[PDB]
Amino acid sequence: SMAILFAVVARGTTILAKHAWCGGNFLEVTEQILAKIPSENNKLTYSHGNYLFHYICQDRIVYLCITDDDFERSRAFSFLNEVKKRFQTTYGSRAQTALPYAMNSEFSSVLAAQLKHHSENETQAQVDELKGIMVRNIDLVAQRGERLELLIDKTEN
Amino acid sequence: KDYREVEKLLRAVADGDLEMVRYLLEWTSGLGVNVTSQDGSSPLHVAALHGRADLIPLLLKHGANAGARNADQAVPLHLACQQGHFQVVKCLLDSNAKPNKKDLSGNTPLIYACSGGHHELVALLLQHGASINASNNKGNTALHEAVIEKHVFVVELLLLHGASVQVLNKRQRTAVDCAEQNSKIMELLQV
Repeated sequence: SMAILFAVVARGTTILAKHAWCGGNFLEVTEQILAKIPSENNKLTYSHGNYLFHYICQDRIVYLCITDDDFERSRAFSFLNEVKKRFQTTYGSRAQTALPYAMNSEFSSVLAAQLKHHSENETQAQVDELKGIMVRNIDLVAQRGERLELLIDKTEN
Repeated sequence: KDYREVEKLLRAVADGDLEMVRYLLEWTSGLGVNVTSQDGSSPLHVAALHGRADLIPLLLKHGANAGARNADQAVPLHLACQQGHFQVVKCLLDSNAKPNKKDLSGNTPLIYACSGGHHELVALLLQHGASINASNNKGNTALHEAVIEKHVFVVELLLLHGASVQVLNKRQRTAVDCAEQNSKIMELLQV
């Protein structure tokens, strides 16, 4: 059971690449997360049920992941900074105008390799990252108007 | 029996995660600054253990208890001393944490720091009033332990600060008859 469940790279509400390792309503949740993210540089964690959602937005690109609530934020943010560094190096400014999923056939496997790596088990850089990354609650809406929960199935894929 | 929330909190403390601690405790579900894991580990213990000096003032600001005893009757000073965390020790000593507290093995903060070779803690503790000659349940002193474990710089510092060399541990040995024959340590124990 890898504790990092899902990850994406997005600009605005447009997802450029994604990867999940099991089944769940990740895109439904993720799309409602994206629409709340200011396009100015920022970092944030939302706590929701037994999960946490984390991203970094930088130079308009959002690097986001969803994890169990017992994976340390340091480990999460390091995952994201690593994904980002690769994304930035490989695609540069292309990401500014890319269409939906344009990076997905190339990068989702990079996302998969890093998610695996970072999910399998220190430095001070990594814990000081966390300084001023607030933790917040998030209002998410289900189909019939009630509170939407992230509902996954670890049995899958 | 549900420690799952407590564990959330202590994992955040342990990771040095101030904004998480803040969210989970609701600063500026029954969690509090002094709750315990099953162990007796309070946040302050965990913070000390992992050397999270930036958390400590805040925990103490919200009422963490620096004399809280875990299941070893260890206080957070013990752990910070076991691990050699200068700023944590400093911060706690400056918030009036008491340096002469013994845990169930009869050990003290000074003895753990010396045992562990953390010389950068010795003077600091002595300044705040650690008894240089207190002994643990084996009858060992900070100096006994430094010698057994061969921490030369610690030995130096304890002798400099006047630590007795005549204390007999429970097997009738003294710092001296615990050193190597011809150790640099041995030389030191003569002057």
